[PDB]
Amino acid sequence: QISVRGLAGVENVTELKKNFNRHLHFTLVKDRNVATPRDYYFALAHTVRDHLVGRWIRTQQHYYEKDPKRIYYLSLEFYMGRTLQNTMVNLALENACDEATYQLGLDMEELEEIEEDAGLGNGGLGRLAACFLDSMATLGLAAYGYGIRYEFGIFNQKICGGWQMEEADDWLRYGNPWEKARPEFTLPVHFYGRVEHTSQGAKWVDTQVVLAMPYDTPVPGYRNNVVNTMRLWSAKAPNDFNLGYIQAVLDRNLAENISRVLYPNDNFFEGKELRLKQEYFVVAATLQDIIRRFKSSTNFDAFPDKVAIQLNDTHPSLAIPELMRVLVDLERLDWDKAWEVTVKTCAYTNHTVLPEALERWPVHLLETLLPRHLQIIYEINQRFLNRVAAAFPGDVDRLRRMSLVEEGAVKRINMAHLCIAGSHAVNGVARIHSEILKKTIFKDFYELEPHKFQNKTNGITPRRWLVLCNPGLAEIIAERIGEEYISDLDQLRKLLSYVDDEAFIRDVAKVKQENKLKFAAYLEREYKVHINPNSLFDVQVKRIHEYKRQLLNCLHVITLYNRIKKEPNKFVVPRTVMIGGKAAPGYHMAKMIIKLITAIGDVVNHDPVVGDRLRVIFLENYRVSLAEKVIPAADLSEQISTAGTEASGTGNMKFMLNGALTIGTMDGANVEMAEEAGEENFFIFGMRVEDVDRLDQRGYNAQEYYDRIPELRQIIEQLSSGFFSPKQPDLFKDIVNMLMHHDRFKVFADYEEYVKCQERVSALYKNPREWTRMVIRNIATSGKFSSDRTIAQYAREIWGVEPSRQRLPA
Amino acid sequence: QISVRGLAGVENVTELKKNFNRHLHFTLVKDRNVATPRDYYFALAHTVRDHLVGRWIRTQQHYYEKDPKRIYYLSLEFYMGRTLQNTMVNLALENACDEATYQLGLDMEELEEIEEDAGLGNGGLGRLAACFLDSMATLGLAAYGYGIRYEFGIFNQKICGGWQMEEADDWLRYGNPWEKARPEFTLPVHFYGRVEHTSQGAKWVDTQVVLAMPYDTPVPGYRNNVVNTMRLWSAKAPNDFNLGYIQAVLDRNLAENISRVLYPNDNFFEGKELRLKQEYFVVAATLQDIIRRFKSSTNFDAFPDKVAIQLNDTHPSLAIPELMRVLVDLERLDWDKAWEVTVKTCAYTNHTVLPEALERWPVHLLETLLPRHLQIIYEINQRFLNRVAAAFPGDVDRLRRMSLVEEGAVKRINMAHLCIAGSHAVNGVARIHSEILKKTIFKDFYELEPHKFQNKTNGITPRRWLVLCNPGLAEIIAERIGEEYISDLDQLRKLLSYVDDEAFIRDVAKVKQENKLKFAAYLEREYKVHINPNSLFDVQVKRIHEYKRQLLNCLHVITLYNRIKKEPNKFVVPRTVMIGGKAAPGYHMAKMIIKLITAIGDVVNHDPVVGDRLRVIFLENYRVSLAEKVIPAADLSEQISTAGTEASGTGNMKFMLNGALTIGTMDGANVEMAEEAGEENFFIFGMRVEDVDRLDQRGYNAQEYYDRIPELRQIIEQLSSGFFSPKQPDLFKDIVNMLMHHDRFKVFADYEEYVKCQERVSALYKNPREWTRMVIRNIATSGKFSSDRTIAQYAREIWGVEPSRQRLPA
Ligand SMILES: N[C@@H]1[C@@H](O)[C@H](O)[C@@H](CO)O[C@H]1c1nc(-c2ccc3ccccc3c2)c[nH]1
Ligand SMILES: N[C@@H]1[C@@H](O)[C@H](O)[C@@H](CO)O[C@H]1c1nc(-c2ccc3ccccc3c2)c[nH]1
Ligand SMILES: N[C@@H]1[C@@H](O)[C@H](O)[C@@H](CO)O[C@H]1c1nc(-c2ccc3ccccc3c2)c[nH]1
Ligand SMILES: N[C@@H]1[C@@H](O)[C@H](O)[C@@H](CO)O[C@H]1c1nc(-c2ccc3ccccc3c2)c[nH]1
Ligand SMILES: *Cc1c(COP(=O)(O)O)cnc(C)c1O
Ligand SMILES: *Cc1c(COP(=O)(O)O)cnc(C)c1O
Repeated sequence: QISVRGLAGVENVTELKKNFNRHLHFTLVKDRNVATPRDYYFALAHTVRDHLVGRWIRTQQHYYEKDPKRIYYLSLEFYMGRTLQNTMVNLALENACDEATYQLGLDMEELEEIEEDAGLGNGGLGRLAACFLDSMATLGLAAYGYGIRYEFGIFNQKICGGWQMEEADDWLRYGNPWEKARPEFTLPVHFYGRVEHTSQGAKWVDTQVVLAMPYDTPVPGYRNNVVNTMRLWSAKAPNDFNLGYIQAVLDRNLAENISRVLYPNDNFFEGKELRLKQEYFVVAATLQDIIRRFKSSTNFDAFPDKVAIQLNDTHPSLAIPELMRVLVDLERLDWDKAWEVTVKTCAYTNHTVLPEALERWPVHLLETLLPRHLQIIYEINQRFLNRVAAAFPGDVDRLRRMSLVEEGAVKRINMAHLCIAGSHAVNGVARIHSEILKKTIFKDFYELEPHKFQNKTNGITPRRWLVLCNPGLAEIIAERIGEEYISDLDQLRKLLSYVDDEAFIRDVAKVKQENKLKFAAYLEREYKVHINPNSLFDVQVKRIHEYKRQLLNCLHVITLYNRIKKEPNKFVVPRTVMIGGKAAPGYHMAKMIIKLITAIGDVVNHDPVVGDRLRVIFLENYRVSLAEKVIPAADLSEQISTAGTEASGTGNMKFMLNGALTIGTMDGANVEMAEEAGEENFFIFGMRVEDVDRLDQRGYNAQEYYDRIPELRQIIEQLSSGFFSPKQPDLFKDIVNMLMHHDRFKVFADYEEYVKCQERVSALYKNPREWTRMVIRNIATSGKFSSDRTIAQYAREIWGVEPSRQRLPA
Repeated sequence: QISVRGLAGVENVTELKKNFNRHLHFTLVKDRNVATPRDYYFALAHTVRDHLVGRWIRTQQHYYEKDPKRIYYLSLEFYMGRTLQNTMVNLALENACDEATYQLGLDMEELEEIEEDAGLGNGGLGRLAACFLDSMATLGLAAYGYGIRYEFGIFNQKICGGWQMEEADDWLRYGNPWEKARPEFTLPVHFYGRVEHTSQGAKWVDTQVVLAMPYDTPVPGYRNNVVNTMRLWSAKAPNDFNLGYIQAVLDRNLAENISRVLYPNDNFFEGKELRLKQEYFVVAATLQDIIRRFKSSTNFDAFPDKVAIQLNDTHPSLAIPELMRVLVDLERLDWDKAWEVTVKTCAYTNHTVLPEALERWPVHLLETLLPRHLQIIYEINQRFLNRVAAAFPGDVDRLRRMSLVEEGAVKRINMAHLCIAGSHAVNGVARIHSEILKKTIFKDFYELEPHKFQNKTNGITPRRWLVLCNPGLAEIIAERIGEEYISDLDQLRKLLSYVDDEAFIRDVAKVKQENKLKFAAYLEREYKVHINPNSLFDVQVKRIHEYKRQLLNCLHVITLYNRIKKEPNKFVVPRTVMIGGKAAPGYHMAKMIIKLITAIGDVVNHDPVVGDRLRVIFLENYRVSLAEKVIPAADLSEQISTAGTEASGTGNMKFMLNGALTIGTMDGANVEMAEEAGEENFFIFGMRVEDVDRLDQRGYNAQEYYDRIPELRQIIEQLSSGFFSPKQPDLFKDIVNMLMHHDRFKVFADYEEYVKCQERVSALYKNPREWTRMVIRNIATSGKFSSDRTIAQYAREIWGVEPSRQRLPA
């Protein structure tokens, strides 16, 4: 049908049809009289998976023979989403599979909808890891992703009476056709025990053992025949575990709980023993695997020439002391040599400055669970602080600030400090964030070791986030500039020569309109909700958080409602305001925000004076598969975090690529997006980081804004008096109290500029030609935000390897 | 190589080789450079499984179209063993697969050894269910086996310091290629709650729900292209289960523990809540499946014409009140009609008379777990006792004895009484056992309803227990009488015409000798133990139990040892005494018996005066796969339970078929074996049932035997004084105390006759020609003990269906 989806040759289609019927019969044990759509999805998934196998085997053989430097990307989260379509795109099979299924009387798009998201992450951090795997494979790097195979991923969100309810995400119920269990490469992981000091070093003894069983998932590159591996560990009890009899067998669950469930907190640290077990589990199994693979090529001097370990935040930080443990206690290297190897091997990416998101583990937990690791951490600390004292003699406060060990009623280990000490490179994830790291929280470390600190601005893969989710847009671009941009996104700059081309303007607007109609129909079918597809689609999708300021969006929505009610016969640009995202189950204020959004909807959506001029929809169960539907449909992207709080953002980039304009603060990567597109093509508002600092120095007083802005005062009086909760008038008093007295994120301070900026958006939307021209200028300059660019920078500036666009033989 | 293993046609072999390589590549994702023997086993298993698929689909289609009466065999245990070889035998693929693997450079026998036993049973009862499935498929019956898919089957036994240690049987670790998950046919099962009485009947409300997810395993018939289904249920929590958040997800284990582990007690009742949950789980899921399938053909009058439910002992007895619950509470039938349907549908097989093995559930457990079922049981009881009172007016003691409810400090439900009341047929499992049921424990029930009581003597499948495990014997028989005996075992009678044939005599003895050499080599390789393969192989393999009298065997072994030490230069027929079997983990005396056996071995096997004239070996981890190796190698089968205690036995039959002679009491099926072979061709000894009763009436005094038999007194003095435990002289005092003062099984009473009978065995073994002639007379008359015979009797006399030997089209 469309060119970017590849060729549908007669031979190919015939072979796909025969293999589909083979899998239906032999693999699924069904005939066509009793097969359901789910059976047809599985038969297609098996058919496509068969095409990965030869390439996967050949890729791994090639790495064994060439012995390149291996890159190990360690993460507690990989937010993969669905695999079927991505696999077809990367192998150029989409049109052939479409034709083959069409000839069998099946709609492939319907089959695709049956697949479960692999939801093994919370949001941006996990999704970044997934985009990175795609880019590493596309760039020909010998890269492995290592994590945990959680039995339950991020919970499914249901909304009942306007409140979030959580349900277990039983994503493996029907099986996962994309993983291959490798029980033969099972490895032991140790916990508890005690340390004995002998004549020949320390020995960690009397430990409890849990087995780590790997499951491997293929990661195909874009049309290069490279297939890399994501290896996820699952916890198994040994067979003599606890071995009256029945109870001992049932108690195997205590060991196997390690891999049961993903902790569901985005950008928030909860110091629970089970989480620490998860972190050590992934690190200990992974490092044995790395060392095994290295020895199958005595001399650990070459280790950093053959291995890079990238730490995705501090969550796998125990890799540093574990590597030291293995090298010193088991391989018998002297400390200094082991440390040199460790530092040259490890690199740390920081993804946040919010203090509540930083990992600080109580010493008593480490003492009980990982006694040898605590000893090694103390030794690292003493040697590190000796260097600090020599560089800054007499600066006793600096010694306190830089210590890996934090004093207090409860002593804690600061894992970020451990990662900086033990890594040759430390990076932030957008320019402003990397600058903040050097000026504020890691200033002391930067002064000691300036060379370590880098920036690597985040990116997104244009395979999933353009070609897969928005084929109409991909195609109209391809008609003008060819297909090379899909793995060289900077070529989108060529689109600036079409900004005055009437046909291109029309086609861009047509694709957006089609995406909007398709999304409006999805809403009616799956959720019984009717929306005006001529309205401006104003979208804020991301995890629910005070710092992301969904509440600021709420204040604007109420402002618009109140203006309509005041002058009902005045024209206003119609909007559909969509907000979606999950709240962490224990985050009370985030749950109250969701309830407020639905409560605003209940009033606005049923007021006959408003009509279809304003609709407020809470998008339930926001996840990767829903992002793929809503982002191509959006007109306006809301990226409105308080300046200095969003390290990067990546949703922002997804919207830019897909033909939405952005309303945003100068925060995270929004700064760089505005620089690439031109500030004139971006709706910038609000305090900059410097303005926030100036307010903090004199003291934020929310009452001042309330006293000076009548429209704001009206909204607060409506919230307080029960206008949005008539049956429970005090329902929102915690929200009001927070905004008035302890708002860390200064919602009122950006209100006036936000409302004014939103009026400029509405003014531009009235002129569809100029709106669309601005869109073209955004899409055209989005190339910097490819994760291919990001990964090439990691490769050259951190890992010391060269990317390659060359194809392996098919 | 050998004819009974089928044809190895060039086309067939070529296709097997290509499909093997296809599975190695696409299914296992290995190439031949990194493949292990386990990978090669899996590639072969997938290759063979492919041949089952078309037949499985076509068989189930055929039952849908013809709509025959369906037979549902409900059991808590199915002791299947390995599947690969059995599948090849039943599809006539063994020689082709042998050739195909040989041409790939692989030894198929080595690959077969990699497969795990499916050990989902304890012993005889579970293995009987497995033989029955094989026979039902071979006889063309529309039969389904229903049970529980335990994650952990019967424990693996290790012997450490002569003591049994248990290890979890993690049989699913590497995957099970023979099951197909059917998550689409998942059904809810209810627990706890309470009963509300409304205008329109009782309602069971406020229940906890557990999901039952079926896994289907194919059951191929012998060369008839029939493939039946074994459906095993696995427990899953619903997704809103318990839905802080993390703990709620982890607590899903409470629901899923239902299918975690097989209770490891053979012929012993333990009244634990988890076991009751297991029993209800299997029954509730199964009955919904049965009713669904019946409705897809209002009128439950035809239910018993389309459905038979066979209860494998009382373990699935809750099927009776569950069927009543569904018909009365959900379908709204009147009680009397529902009861008529239930009785005509259900039949009960009793497998034991030992009082400790009978299920008697405390009322308080049923009250809490299954409140509606308890109400229905009380109503059944009241109506049943009303019939008793009308038939036997004034017989108040009979009312007490026959009640389903037992009075006491703790009220209990007698499940056997429930099964008799609710079934149209009740059978025992050997003639003597069925007679005992009518004269003793069910006498009252027999007097009320004589027509219900039947006998169905047990059997074994000659596919697994001759063709599979002893191909050499199968072949020499086939050379004389053809291949038809494999599904018509009565044809073995034709072998009586070869009892004087010198060539046949030689060939029978040669096969035994080859089996003995092969087993002696297995022992050296896997266990570092050397045995004389010219010695008489004296074998007792079965679960360890006081009633089975491994202790009587021990007394004979010590007797032989003491006789040798007394007259060391006298000739004795050399023996290797092998004893094997698992003890239930909580059964202290059974564990002490194992320790005694190994302790006897430690003395006997290292006494240089004994030499290789006597060896005592404890066979570790006795299971179905080990039975297949040791039984073909045995000369003497020990079947020495106290008369009246072994309901049938089936090991006895396996040994008869494989060319061992039997030393045994007149107990269970031994009686019928002796009748078929002639008493002159059997080594019968000991008390008959009547002699045991006469001893019980005057009182068993073990001291009398001790005082009168010097050889027995010497053994007891050796046990007591520490001769077999020099480091711990009192180690065996519990055994001595039991034998002298509270032996329920009268070991001393059969000692003298047992020793004398063993001397007759040794005398016959000295004359190999006459030994072998007696063997031929046993093999020749073993035909009655085919499970095909047993199943044809169930079919005609209980289920009302006709067996068929006709082939479905291939
Ligand atoms: N049998 C298991 C199932 O237990 C399950 O659905 C899953 C492993 O948990 O994958 C299945 C399985 N998958 C493969 C397989 C074969 C080829 C592959 C190629 C690419 C990616 C995955 C593959 C998995 C073999 N077995
Ligand atoms: N908020 C940033 C985004 O601004 C950023 O775009 C994204 C990818 O760099 O990483 C997100 C991020 N996520 C976390 C995060 C995720 C899970 C956690 C679990 C436990 C403790 C801390 C966690 C922090 C830290 N930073
Ligand atoms: N993928 C699962 C794995 O999760 C696992 O090894 C097992 C189900 O638990 O069987 C695998 C599986 N087996 C089949 C399959 C196909 C044809 C069959 C024919 C006969 C018997 C079993 C069959 C199983 C499909 N999937
Ligand atoms: N001992 C007999 C054998 O003599 C007989 O050959 C076999 C098959 O009929 O059934 C055995 C049998 N096994 C049980 C048994 C098995 C498991 C149990 C689990 C819980 C409670 C009672 C149980 C009884 C009862 N009877
Ligand atoms: C991209 C993405 C995120 C990150 O969005 P931000 O706006 O950067 O927080 C979160 N969740 C999902 C499902 C995503 O696809
Ligand atoms: C046949 C068999 C049994 C039953 O043997 P009995 O001697 O009848 O108790 C027990 N276990 C296994 C593994 C079997 O094959």
